[PDB]
Amino acid sequence: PKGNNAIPHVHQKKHWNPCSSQKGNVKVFLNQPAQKHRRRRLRLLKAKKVFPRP
Amino acid sequence: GVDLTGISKKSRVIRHHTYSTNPYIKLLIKLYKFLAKRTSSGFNKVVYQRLIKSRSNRAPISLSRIAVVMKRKAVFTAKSKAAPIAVVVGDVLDDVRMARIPAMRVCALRFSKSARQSIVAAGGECLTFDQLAMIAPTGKNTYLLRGRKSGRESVRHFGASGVPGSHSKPYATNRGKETKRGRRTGRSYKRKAFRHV
Amino acid sequence: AKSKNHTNHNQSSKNHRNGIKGPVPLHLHNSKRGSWLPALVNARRVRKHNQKAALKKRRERIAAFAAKN
Amino acid sequence: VHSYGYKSGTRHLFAKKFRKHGAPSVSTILTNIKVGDYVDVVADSAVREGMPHKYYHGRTGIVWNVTPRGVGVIINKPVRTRTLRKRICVRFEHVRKSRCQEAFKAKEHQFQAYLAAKKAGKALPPLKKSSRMGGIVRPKNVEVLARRVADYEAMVPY
Amino acid sequence: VNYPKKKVMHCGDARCNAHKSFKVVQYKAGKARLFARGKRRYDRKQSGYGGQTKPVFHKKAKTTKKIVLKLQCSGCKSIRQVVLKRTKHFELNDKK
RNA sequence: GUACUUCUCUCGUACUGAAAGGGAGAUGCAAUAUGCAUCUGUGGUGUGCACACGUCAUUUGCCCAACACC
RNA sequence: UCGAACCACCUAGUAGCUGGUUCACAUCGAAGUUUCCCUCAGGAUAGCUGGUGCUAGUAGAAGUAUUGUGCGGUAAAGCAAAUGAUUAGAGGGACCUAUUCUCAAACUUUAAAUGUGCAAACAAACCGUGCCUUAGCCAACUGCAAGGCCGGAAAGAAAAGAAUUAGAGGCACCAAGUGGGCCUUCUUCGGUAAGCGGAGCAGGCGAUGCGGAAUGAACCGCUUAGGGAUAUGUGGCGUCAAAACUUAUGGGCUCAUUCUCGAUACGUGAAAAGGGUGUUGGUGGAUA
RNA sequence: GGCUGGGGCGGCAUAUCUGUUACACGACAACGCAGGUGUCCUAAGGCGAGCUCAGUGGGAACAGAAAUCUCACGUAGAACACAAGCGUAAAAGCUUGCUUGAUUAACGAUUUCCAGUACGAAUCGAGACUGCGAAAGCAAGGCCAGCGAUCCUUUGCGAAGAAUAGGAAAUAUGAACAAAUCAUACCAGAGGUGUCAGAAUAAUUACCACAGGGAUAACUGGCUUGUGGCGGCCAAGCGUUCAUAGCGACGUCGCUUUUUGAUCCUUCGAUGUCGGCUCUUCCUAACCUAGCGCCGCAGAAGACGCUAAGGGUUGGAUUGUUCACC
RNA sequence: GAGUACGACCACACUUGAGUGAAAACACCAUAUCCCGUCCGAUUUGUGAAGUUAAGCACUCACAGGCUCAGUUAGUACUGAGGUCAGUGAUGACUCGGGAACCCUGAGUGCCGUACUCC
Repeated sequence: PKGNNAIPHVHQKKHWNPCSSQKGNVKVFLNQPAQKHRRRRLRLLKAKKVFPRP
Repeated sequence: GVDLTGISKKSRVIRHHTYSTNPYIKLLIKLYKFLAKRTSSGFNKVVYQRLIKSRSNRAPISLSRIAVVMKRKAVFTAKSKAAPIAVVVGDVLDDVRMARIPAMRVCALRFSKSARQSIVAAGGECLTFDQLAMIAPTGKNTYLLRGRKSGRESVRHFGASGVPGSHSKPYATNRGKETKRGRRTGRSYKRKAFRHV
Repeated sequence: AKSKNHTNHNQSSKNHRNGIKGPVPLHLHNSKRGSWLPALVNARRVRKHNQKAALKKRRERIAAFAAKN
Repeated sequence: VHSYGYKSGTRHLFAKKFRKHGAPSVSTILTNIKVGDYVDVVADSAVREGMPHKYYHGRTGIVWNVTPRGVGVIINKPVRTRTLRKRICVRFEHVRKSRCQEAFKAKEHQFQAYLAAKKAGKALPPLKKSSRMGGIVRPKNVEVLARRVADYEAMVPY
Repeated sequence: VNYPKKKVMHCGDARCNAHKSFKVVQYKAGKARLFARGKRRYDRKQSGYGGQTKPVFHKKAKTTKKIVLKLQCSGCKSIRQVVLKRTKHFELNDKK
């Protein structure tokens, strides 16, 4: 490879991109906050049912 | 056509303007672009030269670099006449390695919070460039400083590692990776540690 | 196809296009590591004693100044 | 040069002149070399070990290291865009103190000896003038240039 | 090449620390041992299916071998290994 | 989305050896197989902005950055 | 559909290979070479180039002189000098002696032109019964080596032809394209030669037109922001076709009947040996 | 595998050393020229001392061109392991004596090739113990070509003894501890890649395929003209005689592009690639036809030459033939 | 004016054939117990000093060979720069400049230090 740049070790060889051919092991967190508002809503409801137990 | 080999090779790059989007820097150059023009003083047009240099070329000096340096000048000055001002166009930082700094009246573009307290707590001032135009409009009896630019890790990587007599830090994320040929003397060879030039 | 060509043609025109930079001055790099050693040792054994004497002069010029005023 | 060896190009550069053959004379053993001194590197062929390379023969530089049988010299070798400053190690049989610096260091002495001579005069020798300036010429003999009939039969010998 | 059976060289130890007459013996030695780390690896790679997994060397250009001498210090006990040029016939032979 | 939060985590402040391991200031006195004292300080030398006191661009002072020799 | 069917999929298979790769203007501007590679249609690497720069705008300047001082074995010359070829007669069949004709990329005594190394006053050099320091040298010792210190002077480099400069020196980071070249004066090797093959020092085309040689990549002149004037270069002034409306009040020479006398260098892009009481000159000898 | 005046076969120009090409620094190409290398040497290494070599000439029983002795001359005309160059004469050669500097050499620097990387080889050093020499000094191989990465295998060095503690000084690891094995590590060497900066490698395709190439062959055309063809000049000789009626050797100067080469400029997303038949036209180096000169031209027939391309130039056997033969 | 010892440059010093050499040196020389070395006291090594300038050495000489320097060869050969120069070519002259070599002629035939010594 050309120049003084560092020796790239990126491990992307396995099929990951879901190319029209394949599926590919991609995990995306776009649902992070919606599950943040959900874990809270479910701590409150259990707090509302468990009452008055800590 | 007139013959001028080049003519593209005596010409050099200067860049009067600034590459900074900071609105305050654009005021400070407004001041010195004015008063490096009309002032007839060496100091006052160096800080205008220096005020447009992008962050890389303005390297912070620590405190205790200002102190040590200015304690070297303060010895041979007449005991009657003392008014040196540390004038720095970069950032001034706080040195944990030194305590008990005298009172130096430093001037700078920006002070480390711990660096500014560590001045005034020891009795000095900190005065930024809109003041210093009032105190030293000729730059008179200032003391101008720069930074320390040669210890950066970017300057350390420059140059090839495997060239003889070049001590340079190669790019690797895993340091234990590249030790093993052309570094060790045992197998293929060791790059010569020193080379006459 | 005969690929084995060799020419010097354009070279000294390129070598002078940034010019041939003249040598580095004598004073710039001395770095005597060559070198004939028993003379090199006896050079540092002095070059230490020139530091003491010169760093002493740094002190005698601190007193003599504050002495003057 | 077919083989690109160490001393590949030289049956002449390294040959001794006609009837100058011999081993190195005493006068070149009794010369002494101080560091910093300018020197010619001219390889003597009657001493095998210690020769400089084919390129350095005929160059001049500043001696720097001095070892019991050796010297070392700093010579300018122009390479692609730049002049590297090369350090070579030679047996001093191949080394002669250069006269290059000489006429200059003589111009410096003949200035100072000139200057101490004006200090309290004694006057000074007169300043020589140009030969290119004017004059009347008083010819003692004058001849004619012509192309002679006889000049042509001299140019067709035989 | 005729070479002496006994050579006075130097001995390096503080116990040697002078020229001592040695005993000359040629180095043709190594016997490859199982359980050497590289052999334990070549058996785990070689085992199973697949062909020869490691390159085997055929084209042989050289007719000689460098000659290593094991020289055993007589009064001091260490051995040294001295290397000599390439020769097709090497023989240890007294004075000729 | 913005606003808020920590012990931690991580890149740094220190590096070196295969490893077990070890691990950095200055000055003075001084030579003690961990010497002793002091702590407002560039380890030294050559070159080197600005500043300061001079002079007819430049002497000396300190020299920032930086280059080179130690 | 057969020297391995058909269908869907792995599959947008891989390609150092061919084709394509959409706005403008401005500032700059190349390379076909080096080294390594199962390398030769490709790459990495230095170079060329752009961008960002840093550094105290004459510093460590130079594709050039002059002076001083070094280096050299090509052109020439020599064989009456060595080595190697080599013709003839003479002198004392071979020999011996002195000559003689003729030669050399792998011969040489001698030896250019063009070149090449260094030096030519500010971190330097020069000077001193200066001083300090040494585990350097020596039979010395205040000699020589070295690092300094302190004084001295400094046409800041005279005179002698006795330099010049569109001479800001120096350092660095990042990166593209190129790594098929071709032509020419001169030198030059293989070939009978080549619009052939291969190099050296340079200049060009490549990438660039414009004026000129009718035409031509490279020749000649010239080097291009958009326009006007005056003047010119190479080349031209009978018409084509701007300029002698066919200039002079200039001297000679030339007649050529079917590829048709001759008339743009480079361009054998056409001619030789040999001939001629065609004509026009000259040199030598001779009779009058 | 590769380079390659297409590829193949051959070669080695693939790693390499001396002379030359090479153009008086250095650098410089070809499948340019003339040769080498993969080894060999305990002496052919190291050193001190003595000597002088190749050859020539005079003389000496056998004994001669040539044996051994002796004298004189002897600038190297000899020798130095080998290719070549260079260098050397009280030596660098020869003889002889004693020897192991052909070991170790703290990671010193530098040259050569060059990217100023490595390898190879080499130069200058500093330390140890030495060798020869009265000594100064000389020697870390035989000057300069004679050679080798990562990984893997393999051998050598890290003797014993001591330390109240890891230090100035004891080699480390097996990671919960400790022993003895075993394995590994750090240092220096060896086993080797000759395609020599280092893959593990046989064929055939006319049943063939693909990506491209006019970067590269098989046609034409272009340059060239050795070869083929055609002609001139000179005049030794032939022609009983007489160089030139007609020829014309030894030489020498050209032309043509109807031969074959040489080259590889155009065309490989395609210029239909032998011969005959048919048909037209052009060239002239003229076979017949027109006119003429000359002859070793008496006539007849013909030789040689000049102007001249308007006209003409056949029927068949065999052969695919062009060519060739009847 | 010389000699010897050490020498520097290394023929203006060498080579050949002659001639002459004061003193002191140098040497030839006489010898072989001792040290030492060989076939041979030739070389060499140790002892010494009867004899000779015969030889070496020093010097002079030769229409001598060589060698040194300068002439000449010759502004010829060659060569850097130039041409829309001549020539079919081969090559050549020209313009701004550098500029040789042998034969050939003449002239020269060592010089310079330290130390000790001879008239």
